[PDB]
Amino acid sequence: TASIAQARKLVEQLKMEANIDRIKVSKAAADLMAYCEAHAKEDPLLTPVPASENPFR
Amino acid sequence: ELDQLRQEAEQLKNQIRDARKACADATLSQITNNIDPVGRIQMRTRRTLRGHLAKIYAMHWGTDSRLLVSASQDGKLIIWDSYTTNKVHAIPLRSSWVMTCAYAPSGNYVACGGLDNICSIYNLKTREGNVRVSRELAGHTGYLSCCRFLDDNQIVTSSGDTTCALWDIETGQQTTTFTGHTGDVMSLSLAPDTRLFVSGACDASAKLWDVREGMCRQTFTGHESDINAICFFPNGNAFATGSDDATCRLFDLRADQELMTYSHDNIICGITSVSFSKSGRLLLAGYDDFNCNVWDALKADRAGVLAGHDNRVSCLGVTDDGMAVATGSWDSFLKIWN
Amino acid sequence: QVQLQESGGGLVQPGGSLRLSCAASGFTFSNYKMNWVRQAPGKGLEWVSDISQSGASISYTGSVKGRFTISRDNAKNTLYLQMNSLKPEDTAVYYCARCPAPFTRDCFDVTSTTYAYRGQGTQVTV
Amino acid sequence: TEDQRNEEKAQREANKKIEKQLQKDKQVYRATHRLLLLGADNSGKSTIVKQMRILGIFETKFQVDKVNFHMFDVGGQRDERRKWIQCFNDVTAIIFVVDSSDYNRLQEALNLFKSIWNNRWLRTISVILFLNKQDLLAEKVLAGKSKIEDYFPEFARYTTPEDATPEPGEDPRVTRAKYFIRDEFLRISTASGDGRHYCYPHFTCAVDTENARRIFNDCKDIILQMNLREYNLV
Amino acid sequence: GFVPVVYYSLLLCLGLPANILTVIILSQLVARRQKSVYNYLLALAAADILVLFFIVFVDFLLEDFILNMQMPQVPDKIIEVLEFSSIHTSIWITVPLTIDRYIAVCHPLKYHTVSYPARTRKVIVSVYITCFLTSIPYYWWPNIWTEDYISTSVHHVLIWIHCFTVYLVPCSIFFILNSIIVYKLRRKSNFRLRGYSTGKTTAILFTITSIFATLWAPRIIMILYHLYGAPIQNRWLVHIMSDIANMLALLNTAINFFLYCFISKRFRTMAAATLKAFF
Ligand SMILES: Nc1nc2c(ncn2[C@@H]2O[C@H](COP(=O)(O)OP(=O)(O)O)[C@@H](O)[C@H]2O)c(=O)[nH]1
Ligand SMILES: C[C@H](NC(=O)CNC(=O)c1cccc(Cl)c1)c1ccccc1
Ligand SMILES: [Mg+2]
Repeated sequence: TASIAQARKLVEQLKMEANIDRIKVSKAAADLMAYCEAHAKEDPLLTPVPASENPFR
Repeated sequence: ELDQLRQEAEQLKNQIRDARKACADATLSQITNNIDPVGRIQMRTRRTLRGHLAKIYAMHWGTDSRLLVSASQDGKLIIWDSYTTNKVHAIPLRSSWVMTCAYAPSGNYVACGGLDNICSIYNLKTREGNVRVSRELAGHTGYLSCCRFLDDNQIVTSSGDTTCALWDIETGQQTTTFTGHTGDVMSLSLAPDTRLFVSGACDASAKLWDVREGMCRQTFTGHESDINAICFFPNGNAFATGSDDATCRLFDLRADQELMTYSHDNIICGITSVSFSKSGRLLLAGYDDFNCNVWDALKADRAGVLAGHDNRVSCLGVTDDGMAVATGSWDSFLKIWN
Repeated sequence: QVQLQESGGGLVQPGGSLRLSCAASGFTFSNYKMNWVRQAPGKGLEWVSDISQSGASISYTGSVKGRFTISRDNAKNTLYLQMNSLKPEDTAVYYCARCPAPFTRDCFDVTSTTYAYRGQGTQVTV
Repeated sequence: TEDQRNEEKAQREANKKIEKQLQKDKQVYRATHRLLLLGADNSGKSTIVKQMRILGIFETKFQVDKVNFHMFDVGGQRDERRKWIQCFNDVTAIIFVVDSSDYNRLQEALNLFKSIWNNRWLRTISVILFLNKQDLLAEKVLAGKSKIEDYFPEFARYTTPEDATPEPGEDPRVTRAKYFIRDEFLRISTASGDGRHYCYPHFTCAVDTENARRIFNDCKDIILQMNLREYNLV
Repeated sequence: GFVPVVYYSLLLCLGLPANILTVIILSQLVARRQKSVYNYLLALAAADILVLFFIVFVDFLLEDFILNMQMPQVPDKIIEVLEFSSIHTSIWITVPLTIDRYIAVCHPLKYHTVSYPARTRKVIVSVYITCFLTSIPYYWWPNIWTEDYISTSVHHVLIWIHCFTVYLVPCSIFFILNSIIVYKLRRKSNFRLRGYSTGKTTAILFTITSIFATLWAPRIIMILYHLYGAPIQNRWLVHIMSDIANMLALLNTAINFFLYCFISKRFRTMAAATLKAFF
């Protein structure tokens, strides 16, 4: 009974996972690149920070 | 009947694999070879935070990027002040053993956990001026792993009984149970939409949960050993994992596929904590080899190593505004790196 | 994904020989240390024999010393366990266990609860 | 700028207060020596710690020779402990209470000890061995019905160690089997471990009035070796 | 024969770079604040820096080669006080490390109860303070030989106090603590698999104490014989012996490094890693 219930839960979860709209991955990578390059200026780590606005020195 | 169930489960699994193969087409590395490398990012220590007594397991940055809280095996819930290197408060825990820390974005509450199966809740702004136990959330059996504040009144918290409980401090009752993992879940992170989170268990799998309906929307797989590091990308459509097999993956929620592996042969010990930066070219991850490094999330290249640590690194947190990153290792030290 | 499928095993009277194979996938076979776990009916879980990365660190449980033989094929991602001269008591179920952590010599897989990285097992009856 | 001035002054005042409190907590944290209990499911952990209390986690505090120890009886968890056992790395020693009569789980006990010694973060801490249930072992060896030679065929091809020190009221058979168990653990103990951490077996029973002294001796030796290695005296 | 010329430059080139390297390595240790003996080693290295630099360079190059024409009122008797402060500082930093080793070896369970970094700073600054305080009475230190000496009443008491504070107490307490450590580690039964354990620690302790005693005996004996007796005052036997004995004190100050810091293999591995760190 326990094994049957576990198998039923597993198959229903996997079938719920199957019924998911998939997305072609290269445009996801393009979105990642666009977001990353759009926030490169604001990142204090990528662009070294001047000592005046840097509060850690 | 069991044989038929196994056969149809395998059929569904290979159907999912075929769908993943059909939706692969091209790899990220081939199309991202034209991006300029970050290069070496030479980073020193700014101010060292030495106030802890034993190993440090968890830390969480506050929303203001001013004050943050950290864990220690002594039973302390010290809250630090970043710019001025000051102790704003000190919360003595009843249970010496702690494994998780969260800072409520409202700035008035701090959480903790540990082996006692109690995810104790503490308040900060009080009339008497002394901290105290707000509510002793109880109901788990396994050891408590990670906690974060969904809002000012609810917390989602991961334990060692393979069950994740979402709570309500006002009522002290488990609102929802997320029972879909086989092994013990280690770490879950908060997406900016504050409605989704990913839970990674010791079965080398990450399963995505939705806060409202409380069901496993999807799962992610591809690691070889137990995973104990997680963080959402700021956009909310990516998350990187650090396992014990010295590999960091990057699964995308929308496509449900592994992207790339962050690894190199000379690394033989696994990642413990990860923290995405504010943009994306910076990916930080601790290591057992007495040091912490930063990976380039778009080019599979290491960029600098935050050396200077003894024992093991177990926690990692970048400020919300990206001013700096604090890494705490087992030497009871917190260091601020720009 | 990490899968461990066991092969072989049938109803054999005391004596004779059996061939048991483990089908491994989703992980690197060479570095990980691997062992087998037994399950006596009405009893708990235990360990059979382990082979390290080199293959020269063979050790045996007290129950079987000259009776059993463990071997592996790293190229084909297969781990082998040679049976001969069986006994009625060895009527267990053989799970293809593996220690999780790469490049080490420690693992706690004698757990009764369902550990992640071991298979569904094959029944062997004497 | 006055507001920033007084805010900084307030934070500095809070720092001096918190540092005073944390130094006060420093004085006691290192004073308490952490200990950890591990073993078989029915291995005698809770009842031994309860017995010595008179002198989730079932913690305990006790005072012996003006120095305080902390014993941990972790039982509110699952049977999987691959992961939370790492939290006990900065712990003085591990107590290993093992069943001595029921030989069926002795192989699991061997495996458990072998896993503890060779773990890649427990190699620094020493292990203390308790062979509990000695009265049961003595009683059931005298009966002889269990046939200890079945579970270990090499048990017979063995003799008492020359350095055996039996209690005068004991029996050659029970002592010979019992030192067999000790030596068969220690062959695992010696096979790995390059002088960093040492195993010390102590023959102890559940209700004993001198159990604390053995813990004191073992922890003293472990800290002595660690501290001498910490200097150059090695 | 230019024996000081050929020896002291070698002593500088052997000690000063090594001790500077050790100071820069040991200051930057992250675990340095965790446990007490490493802060003590930093104190001893700094004391070595002061004694080596000040005495060897300043005194035993300037006033022996291109100086001693300086006015002696303020300078000579301030720099001499500084040199004596350096000697006493070296000895009195070597000592509390010995008491720490004794407490840490004989009472392992109470070690962190009795010793912790907070008391380390107090006891490490107190020795510097008391040395600088007790060095200012050495302003009226006797000028050896010269045109005249005169056994002034302050000279003999100064000599006796210096002897007691540099050898008589430190050597005796080194002896006592090392002997007790050896006694309890030899009479008490150790582990069976520790055959090459008691021999090594016994050998290192006895060699440390014996080398210190033997290298600091000659100066004390010579100065005491100068205070007492009726010296023949021959240029050879009283001055060459004095200079070779005073050379032995600087030999001991230089070799205390190889005695303490060099033996530990852990120090060696960071030294090996950091030798190529610059390149
Ligand atoms: N008669 C007897 N009983 C013992 C001995 N050692 C342990 N026990 C039993 O074991 C119990 C104490 O061990 P316990 O802490 O409860 O083991 P655990 O709860 O399974 O972890 C007692 O109830 C005793 O009955 C022994 O030496 N003699
Ligand atoms: C600077 C000082 N140098 C000295 O103290 C020189 N004094 C003597 O040699 C002397 C000899 C006999 C009797 C008397 Cl009273 C004095 C010194 C310091 C360290 C090592 C060596 C020397
Ligand atoms: Mg119990």
